[PDB]
Amino acid sequence: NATNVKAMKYLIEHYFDNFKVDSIEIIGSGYDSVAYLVNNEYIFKTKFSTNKGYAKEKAIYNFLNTNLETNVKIPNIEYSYISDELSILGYKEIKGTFLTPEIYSTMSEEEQNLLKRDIASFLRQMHGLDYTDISECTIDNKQNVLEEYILLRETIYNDLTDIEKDYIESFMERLNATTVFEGKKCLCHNDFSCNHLLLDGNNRLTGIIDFGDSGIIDEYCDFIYLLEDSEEEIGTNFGEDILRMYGNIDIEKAKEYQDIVEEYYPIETIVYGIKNIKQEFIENGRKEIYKRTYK
Ligand SMILES: NC[C@@H]1O[C@H](O[C@H]2[C@@H](O)[C@H](O[C@@H]3[C@@H](O)[C@H](N)C[C@H](N)[C@H]3O[C@H]3O[C@H](CN)[C@@H](O)[C@H](O)[C@H]3N)O[C@@H]2CO)[C@H](N)[C@@H](O)[C@@H]1O
Ligand SMILES: Nc1nc2c(ncn2[C@@H]2O[C@H](COP(=O)(O)OP(=O)(O)NP(=O)(O)O)[C@@H](O)[C@H]2O)c(=O)[nH]1
Ligand SMILES: [Mg+2]
Ligand SMILES: [Mg+2]
Repeated sequence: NATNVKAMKYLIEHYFDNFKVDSIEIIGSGYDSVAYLVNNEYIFKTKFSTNKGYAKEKAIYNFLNTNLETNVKIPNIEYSYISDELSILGYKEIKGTFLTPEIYSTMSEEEQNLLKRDIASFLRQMHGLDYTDISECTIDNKQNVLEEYILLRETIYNDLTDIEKDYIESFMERLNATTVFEGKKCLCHNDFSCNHLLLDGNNRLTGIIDFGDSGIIDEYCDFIYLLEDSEEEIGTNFGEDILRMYGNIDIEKAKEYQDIVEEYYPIETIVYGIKNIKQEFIENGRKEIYKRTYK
């Protein structure tokens, strides 16, 4: 804790000429990024060159702060340093409380409705943007999967068990037959889970964070976690109601999209291990396949 902080404090003061760090703590971290709360006021997201990166995420905040009309707050980048080896983004902390299942379950039916409407409204407004000015930020999930499958075949596929091969081939057979990638494309948050949603003191949606995976992609993408059944998310009904409020979207296909992405998760986990040379992820993903096969 103590050492990571000193180094990042040094980097921040070094790259941002007249920035003075009076206080700094770790507020979150991914597997290859670390985020810091600085002076109790600024968030600094940092990364040391991975498979990235923060350049796109920055272009997206910039695009959205220009074009979104909404009361919902999102990061607004005041500081950035972007290089092959290091990336830093700084912005003012959005104040509020993160949505969780526990909190949601204490809200009145009406409070829940208003939150749902708030979310549907935000997504409607974002998905409706003319994305010409950010048109290079496209993402083809189907193609990505096909490329990832090829990487598997080039690396470890022949060393997998039959059970693991059957799981993978069965998924690919499903990927080939589905129609859920042939629909509307638009700008999506693309990691729209409740740990990125902030509430104000009335339990209304006040902010949204981490547009780091955002891009022009299937409209169905932004409902993947809203429809998820798990300890981390609220539940399938929450996503269903939001889809109804959002309107003009095939709910059964959104679910199919979500179900396919869930099926893919162990393979994605394996592929991450291969790409980043981390055996731990290769083994986790393979083990998850056995757990899914025996449910
Ligand atoms: N940090 C990875 C970033 O997000 C995605 O990957 C993540 C995504 O697939 C999946 O993680 C997603 C998050 O993401 C999302 N924001 C919350 C959601 N509950 C979680 O869900 C996943 O993990 C849950 C528990 N743990 C499981 O219960 C759930 O079944 C599973 N789909 O697993 C990956 C790591 O958890 C992108 N594919 C990747 O390109 C990008 O770099
Ligand atoms: N309250 C608050 N927390 C924030 C804000 N910005 C980031 N965070 C916190 O910092 C954590 C990490 O920020 P996030 O953008 O999700 O980055 P990440 O997923 O960890 N990194 P990456 O997007 O590169 O995979 C979030 O879970 C949340 O705790 C903000 O504006 N307000
Ligand atoms: Mg995040
Ligand atoms: Mg992120």
